[PDB]
Amino acid sequence: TIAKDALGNDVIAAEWLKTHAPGDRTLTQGLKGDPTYLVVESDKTLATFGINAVCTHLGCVVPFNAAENKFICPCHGSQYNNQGRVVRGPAPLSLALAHCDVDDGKVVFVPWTETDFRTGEAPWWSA
Ligand code: FES
Repeated sequence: TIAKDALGNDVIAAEWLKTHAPGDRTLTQGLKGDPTYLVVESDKTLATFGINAVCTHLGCVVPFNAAENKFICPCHGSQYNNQGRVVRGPAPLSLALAHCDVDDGKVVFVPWTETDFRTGEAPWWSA
């Protein structure tokens, strides 16, 4: 699915990288409309995966805390590292992933069913 920014515009990779500083984590509309983080890597390239921002506890949207490099849920305090791996409950699972690719200049999110690269476990979201 083509990623859309907060204003409803398709995310055009080359343009996104001009206005989003390296290390940036900004929410976009991802698979099934779920808020998904598009991340600009250290070397000024888009990360190859998107992080679904829907908390695994009750579904609040988790913001990124740049100071601590953690996504911290304002609803009940669940914490996740910078790759979305769960670090503190009540959420029992890591934030879901999506593959991030570019098609005809547009950023597209695609389902992630391969091994959860963060732990070696099968993705819990793809069954
Ligand atoms: S909805 Fe995220 S801590 Fe409960």
